[PDB]
Amino acid sequence: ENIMTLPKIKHVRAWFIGGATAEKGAGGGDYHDQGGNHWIDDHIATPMSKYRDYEQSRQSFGINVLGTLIVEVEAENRQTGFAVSTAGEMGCFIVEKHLNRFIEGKCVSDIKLIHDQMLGATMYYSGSGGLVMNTISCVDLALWDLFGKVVGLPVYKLLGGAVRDEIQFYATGARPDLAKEMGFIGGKMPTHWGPHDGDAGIRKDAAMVADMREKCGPDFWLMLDCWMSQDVNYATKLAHACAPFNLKWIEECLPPQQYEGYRELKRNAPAGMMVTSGEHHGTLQSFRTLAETGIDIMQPDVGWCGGLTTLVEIAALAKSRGQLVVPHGSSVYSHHAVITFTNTPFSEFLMTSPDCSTLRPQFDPILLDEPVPVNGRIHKSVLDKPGFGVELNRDCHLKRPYSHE
Amino acid sequence: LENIMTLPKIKHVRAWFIGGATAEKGAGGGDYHDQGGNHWIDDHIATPMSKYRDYEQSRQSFGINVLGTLIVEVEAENRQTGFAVSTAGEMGCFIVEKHLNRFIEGKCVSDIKLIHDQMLGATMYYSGSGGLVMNTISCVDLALWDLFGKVVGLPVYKLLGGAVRDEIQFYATGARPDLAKEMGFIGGKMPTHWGPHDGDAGIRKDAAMVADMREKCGPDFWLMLDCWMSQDVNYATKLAHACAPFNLKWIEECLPPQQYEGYRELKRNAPAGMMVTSGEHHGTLQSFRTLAETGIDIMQPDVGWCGGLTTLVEIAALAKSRGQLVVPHGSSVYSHHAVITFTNTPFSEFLMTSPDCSTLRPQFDPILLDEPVPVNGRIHKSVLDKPGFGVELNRDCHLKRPYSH
Amino acid sequence: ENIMTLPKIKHVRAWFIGGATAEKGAGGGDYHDQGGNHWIDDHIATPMSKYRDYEQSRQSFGINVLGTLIVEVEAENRQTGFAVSTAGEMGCFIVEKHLNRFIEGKCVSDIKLIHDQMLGATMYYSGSGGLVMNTISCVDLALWDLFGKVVGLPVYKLLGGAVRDEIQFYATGARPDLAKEMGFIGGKMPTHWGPHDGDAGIRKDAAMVADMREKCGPDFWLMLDCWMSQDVNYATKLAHACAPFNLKWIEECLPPQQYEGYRELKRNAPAGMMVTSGEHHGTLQSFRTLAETGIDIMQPDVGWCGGLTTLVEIAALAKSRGQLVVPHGSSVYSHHAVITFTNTPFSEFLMTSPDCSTLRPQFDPILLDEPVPVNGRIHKSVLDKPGFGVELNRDCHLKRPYSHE
Amino acid sequence: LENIMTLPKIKHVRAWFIGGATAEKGAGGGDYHDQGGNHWIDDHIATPMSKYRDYEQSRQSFGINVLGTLIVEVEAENRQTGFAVSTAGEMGCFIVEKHLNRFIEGKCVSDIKLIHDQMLGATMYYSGSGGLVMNTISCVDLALWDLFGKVVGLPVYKLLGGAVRDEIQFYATGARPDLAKEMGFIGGKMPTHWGPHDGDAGIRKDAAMVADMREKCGPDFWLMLDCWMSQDVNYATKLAHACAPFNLKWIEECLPPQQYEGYRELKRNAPAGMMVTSGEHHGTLQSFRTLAETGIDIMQPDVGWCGGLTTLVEIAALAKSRGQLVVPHGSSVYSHHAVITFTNTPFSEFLMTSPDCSTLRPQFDPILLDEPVPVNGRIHKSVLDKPGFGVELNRDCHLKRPYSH
Ligand code: NA
Ligand code: NA
Ligand code: NA
Ligand code: NA
Repeated sequence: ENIMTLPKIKHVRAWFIGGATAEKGAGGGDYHDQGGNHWIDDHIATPMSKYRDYEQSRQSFGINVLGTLIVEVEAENRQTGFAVSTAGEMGCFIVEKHLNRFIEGKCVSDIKLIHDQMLGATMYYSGSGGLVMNTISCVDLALWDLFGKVVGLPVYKLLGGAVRDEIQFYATGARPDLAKEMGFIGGKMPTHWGPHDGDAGIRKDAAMVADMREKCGPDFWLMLDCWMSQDVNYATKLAHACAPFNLKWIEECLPPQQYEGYRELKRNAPAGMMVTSGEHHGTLQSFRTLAETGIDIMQPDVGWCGGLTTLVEIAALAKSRGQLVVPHGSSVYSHHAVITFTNTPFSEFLMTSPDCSTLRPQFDPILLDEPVPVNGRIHKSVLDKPGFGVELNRDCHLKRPYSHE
Repeated sequence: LENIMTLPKIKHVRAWFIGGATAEKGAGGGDYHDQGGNHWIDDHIATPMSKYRDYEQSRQSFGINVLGTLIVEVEAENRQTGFAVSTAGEMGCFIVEKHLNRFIEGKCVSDIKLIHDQMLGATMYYSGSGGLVMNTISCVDLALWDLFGKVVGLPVYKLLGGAVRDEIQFYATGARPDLAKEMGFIGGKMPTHWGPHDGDAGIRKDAAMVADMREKCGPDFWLMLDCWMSQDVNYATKLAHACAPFNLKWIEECLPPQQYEGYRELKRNAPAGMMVTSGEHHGTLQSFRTLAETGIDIMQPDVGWCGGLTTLVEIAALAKSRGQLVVPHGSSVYSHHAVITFTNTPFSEFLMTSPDCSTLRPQFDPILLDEPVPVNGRIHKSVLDKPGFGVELNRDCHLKRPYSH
Repeated sequence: ENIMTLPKIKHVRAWFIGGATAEKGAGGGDYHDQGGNHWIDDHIATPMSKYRDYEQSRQSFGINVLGTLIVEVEAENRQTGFAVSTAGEMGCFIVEKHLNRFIEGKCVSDIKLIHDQMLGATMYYSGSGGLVMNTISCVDLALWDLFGKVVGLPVYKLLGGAVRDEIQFYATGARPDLAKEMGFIGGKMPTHWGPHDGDAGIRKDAAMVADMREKCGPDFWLMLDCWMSQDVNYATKLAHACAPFNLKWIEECLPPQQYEGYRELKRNAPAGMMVTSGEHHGTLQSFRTLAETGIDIMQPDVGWCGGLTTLVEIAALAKSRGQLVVPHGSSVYSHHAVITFTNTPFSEFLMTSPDCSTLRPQFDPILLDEPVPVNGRIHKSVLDKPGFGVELNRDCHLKRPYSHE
Repeated sequence: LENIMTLPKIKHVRAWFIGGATAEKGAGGGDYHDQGGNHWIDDHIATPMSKYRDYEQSRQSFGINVLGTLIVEVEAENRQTGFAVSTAGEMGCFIVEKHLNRFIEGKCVSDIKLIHDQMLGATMYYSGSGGLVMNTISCVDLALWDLFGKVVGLPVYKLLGGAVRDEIQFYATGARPDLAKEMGFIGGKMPTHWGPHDGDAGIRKDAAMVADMREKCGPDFWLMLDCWMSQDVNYATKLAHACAPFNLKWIEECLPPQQYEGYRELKRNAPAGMMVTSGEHHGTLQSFRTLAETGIDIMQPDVGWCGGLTTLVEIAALAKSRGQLVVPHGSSVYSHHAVITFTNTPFSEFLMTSPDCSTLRPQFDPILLDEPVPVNGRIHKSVLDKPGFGVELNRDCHLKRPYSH
């Protein structure tokens, strides 16, 4: 009846790769930090694509300026845990100059305490989400990684265990037809035109969906991701133009503050067609507001909504409402969470392959031993390693802009 | 890097009872109301039955003690066991040994959430969403957390992401708040003795009773009323307003648990700043969503009644999403290892098992060996620093095994 | 002007047949306590069918563990009444160890008093429905049976008389086409696939409906029973996929706690198509909540919602709203009620025949002289016997696990 | 087993009146307001007409006594009769003898609900849902229950499922509550004498009048105000708040019965814990649904006005479903045999037919032979233990038969 003995945390450190102060196209934790000729930068509709200079490329307006934050927590026994997110150099500042004070000297089991202190202390400048929240998440995930690594358990077991033997995935990218051949259950395509394109824009994105429906058959799901680029009327028209092809859902039509627009969009959705959002929302209380709009599925990003600790709360909010939660695809950081969620029957795999024809690891190259779906699935046994089961690729050129103590 | 801890499968589940109608009455243990003569807990307490002359003086008389204590023990293949107790007794053993065993045996000790979902899904046709069948499910869920914490060598509070406070502070429930202040509790909750059929006299008596404790206890020590489902909206509103001058902090469970619409109206009519609370008899996370939506200030599930620790953690996230507190019905260690991790449970309940509320008789006395009690109305996290829920089963109690399999 | 003299109740006794502690497939009061090769166990969608081990058979997850409760009340003149429900051995415990105290020594006319005492006294563990409520119902029905048997009147006459000369039935089972040939007005089929089956599942259950529509013509009703197995989005899609075949209603799509989901499902239903539920709800106050969701028809089970005394209140709640009530089919216990309800224009007959080709009595074999519809109807004259007009088949092997006094 | 009681058919229905504009004024009986000179019931009572100088002092002056008493008697083929009385007189006999007879004659004595539905369906084009035609229907429905109880040899209260209390306690309605306390009543309800046209003086007078009775009656004896449809929301709110300091329990019928929206607002503006009640002039169960939905605390149908005992039992279930009380307008035995069976009617009304409220003159004096009166503000169930509604018709009264058929 002798309790396992636990170390205190000795050090936290932060590095970054890519972003505006290192090397363009570093990939890793910042999905959009890619090179030339990538589907993910191919005329994707956004709040800026209405501007001729920023229509063809999201990189051009700066989708890639942040790069990847890496947070590593070191216990007094020299065991480490870490995690990666989008924030880069500014995230380093926050961790090294502010948050380190709540982290260092706590018990490795003090995760929810540190998470609470981190939210309480940054509330005056975090704005609910975005950069600061991504940084908090990255710290939360490192803490879980360390705690599992010290205990010798996968995070999914610390959470109360898998509720299914494998995760099934849909794939996000320009090639649902190729994804069907790889064994995925569905494909989510980006929209390429926006409100300023009017009926032509609706015609083109609907024709894209109609084409893939013909290529993929009736049972493979199709979805559109709209990345905050629309307004209520354009989204309504687009959803109705795609209804004949059984589009499963239409995602992130509006900027995240537009809760009232989401409520109106869901009311106007075609019967049976779901409306989703959440990947840019942050904090449990924001997801309360989002859920009450009546959207079918919230899609938090673990690396952005506040971390694993927040994600688990969001899952319970959804469950309380008899609804699914389907987190954005965040490799192992989402895998260990969703395989324990009875109300996450499937998950997302984002194509980082430039032409969506191969299975590049999602956070390539920053994670060593990073799993990829095989036949559209990741077996729970693949996740049976301590923490989130990966190691940091120290061959990437990690920059340390700040230090402390 | 490291290979995981190897975890055993679950080999056996077994169920026993003590007390209740088919054994020795007054056993105590998991059923708080399985007590002897002259207990404050049976002293003319207002109930849905107290309108009847024959059932007015005693709750025991209408049968509040018929069920007794259910004990569930789960045994891993490596011979380690975990256990828990709740109110369900003999019928509880039937549900465990003849139904739920099929979902428990042969699973991993980490498959807690999986088993939980299977128990809810398989009993949905007979569970009524709360009460006896839910108590049984809850008791199994707690046994599983116990066993898992014991196999791992960690207190459940650490597997949940750790304490967010170094100790738990307690208010005390029973007839002597004046005395509880002397034992160091932060407040005291009294039962009501009169009901709607007692009219204005009932209100005057119970309010007088509170006026007296404010006087004896000073202005800062909390006073509350527990109404055990015994009122209607009008009577409850009259009471709350009659008690407002004494700064009564909350008024608890005025209505039967189905009366959601009535709680909404009661909350709307409550004196400014006085809380209306409920939840001890609710079960299932979805019932708690409907509860939370009535606008009541505090939900109060019993961990061993609401569905288990797995459900309690969900109810906590639901309340936290709404910016509200969650304050479980005092369930000894089963609550302690939870509430110590909840940012939104700033205090907890100790329910007086002492006949005259003068002593710190343990919450689940005599069934739990080494059961912590509030030391100066506080319980420090070090006390909780033992594997699982940190207690042992008292096998000197006369455990009966009505069923096997 | 000399009033009929009435006996007091002398004894109540409880037996069970079937369930986990007697013989598999006992049938009788537990509809699902059947053998192998039965339509009613044929890949029926449920909250558990998402689990590969519990997909093909409801028996496999334990739909049949309870078996049949029999409650017999004996008056001091030695006249008996009785009734049957689903609860078995645990129901015996409740009746023999708890409820007997409110029952024994009352007047045979004291039905609503005993019913109130039974609800008031079990409120702390009944959870609103399910097992405990089924047991209360069984006692309520026995009391009505005895009272009518003593007076020498059918229950339907004690209630204020028939409002129609016969009851017309739809049939529930896998063969609406066979039911049409037997003279029923409609057939309600179970769904076989659930949310985890996606578009394929919708395609298959809709094709089942389309096939029967072709076989049965336009005026014979078709309905689907979904037995708590869906979520809002899947139910919406299924209802719209069946609208072209004029599906009359879609029943029990959601678990009974999901009132808010019912409200959203009814809003999204195809024009003219009804959404129904209620067979797993218990207590008058639960049916208030259910009615206010806007569902078209509540479908209480007399043996489960609290008894005849509660059923009659539910009928009035429906009537107050200008709506029908259509109780689940519970043989004579529903017949004597619904033939007096102006707002129950038709009733349900459940096929206990394994292949739905013959008219086995619904509670076969526990009831002697149990009527069956002839040409889809039961003439009121068939019900013109005292109480509920049947006798207990004492040749079944009734077990008495408990006794008292 | 047993052959049923053989029941006769209904052979004749016959209708008589006394009192009212076409006979001897001041007859009393079923019409409570058919009284002589100097009655408290006609003493400057506030009404919708009292704003007019000519109709201010007397209700008799505007014609509250024009209708008189309707008597319906139903005769079975075995020569047994049952009867009831209500307010409708001569026009009432026209409706019975020239319309409703066709639904009554030739039915079974048990066909109560059937006849009831037929009477509502057939008069829907001229009934206005309350008032005169509803009174007539109600009187027939009561005659049928009477006749049935008499043929069977049971009090109606036993056919309804029996008493849920051994006696009925009563508050008294009239000008001398101080005196009613002395007769043992649990409270007293006073009429208002002034109306909106009297402004602040009106309020001061009626409030003063209540301040005086609190003083004379002590704090525990209930005080209430009846406003007989005579106010508007603003005047009613001013009154309630002027009476709050005297713990006035409820304020009754402030508004004409159509003003549902106004009752909703009045209830919203009422002092905390003070009830707002209504319903005496409502008719049809659907009107009561709309009433209940305004949020008023207590609905108060008159049994002989609201549609009959059949409707009253429905209104009771509606209130009970909402967790609320139902307290009929005192209708002597017609209410007593109902309310004694309603869990949600914990007290009843005795309306003073005594000119100066000093004596226990019977409610329907002189038309009912052996009419019970509260013995010490209570009426025991043994008093009710006679067949049907337990009274006889006073044929010494000068019964007129305006119509036959
Ligand atoms: Na997205
Ligand atoms: Na409580
Ligand atoms: Na059903
Ligand atoms: Na009145």
